[PDB]
Amino acid sequence: WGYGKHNGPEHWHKDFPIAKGERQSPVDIDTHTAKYDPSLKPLSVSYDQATSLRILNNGHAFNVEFDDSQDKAVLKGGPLDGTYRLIQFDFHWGSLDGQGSEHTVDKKKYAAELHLVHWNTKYGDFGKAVQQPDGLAVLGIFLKVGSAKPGLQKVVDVLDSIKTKGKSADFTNFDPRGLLPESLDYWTYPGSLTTPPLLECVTWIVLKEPISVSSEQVLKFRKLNFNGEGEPEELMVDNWRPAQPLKNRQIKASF
Ligand SMILES: [Zn+2]
Repeated sequence: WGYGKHNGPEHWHKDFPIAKGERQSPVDIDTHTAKYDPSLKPLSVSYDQATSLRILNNGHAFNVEFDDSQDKAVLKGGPLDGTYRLIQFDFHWGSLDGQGSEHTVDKKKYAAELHLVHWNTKYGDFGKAVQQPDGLAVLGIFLKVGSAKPGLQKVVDVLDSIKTKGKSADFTNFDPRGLLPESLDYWTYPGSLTTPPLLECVTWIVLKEPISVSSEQVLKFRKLNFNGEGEPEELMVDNWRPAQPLKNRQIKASF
């Protein structure tokens, strides 16, 4: 599976039938339709004690992994019950600035989309959590092109080291707090992973307020390769999945 003409999103349902399931992601967030729910609590992001280990090019994107053996980087509050631990953060981007985000707002597509993945500690490991309906929590942050994101630069400079599929690099002392917007106002709804196996185990929390990145930051993302080293070069662009039918589900807003 991939993002090309022959193995793209429109073909995933042949290997992964859940692809056409009842609670697929991403979705188009309709702001006039999203319901303001007063019973939603503020988000609780505790990331001061986070411990990054590495960055890798898994052939469909780049992931920064964290030590999730203890409650070091955690998410709680919001629509969530219990503590969810930070395991990884990844991005989805386009060939152009006009596309890249997975989630959309009023049909508006952003330059890229950052996902912070967390798993419910009640289930013991990441692999058990993806077998559950309340198994994961993904924080979605929209990136727009304007000014540079200081906090983003350490990631930017290491992409050269992981250009191709299978590459990884030591990535310690990275502080995720540098990627967060000023506001934690959000939208929430029940969905799934945006890549195979599209397990319908996620509680989405999409931040209203996007982060701005400079043109040159996003440019380095586009220099990544889908392919493995020693193979024809396929730029890693448009690694995003198109909006899926809402189908009954309701999107709640914390504002
Ligand atoms: Zn993602």
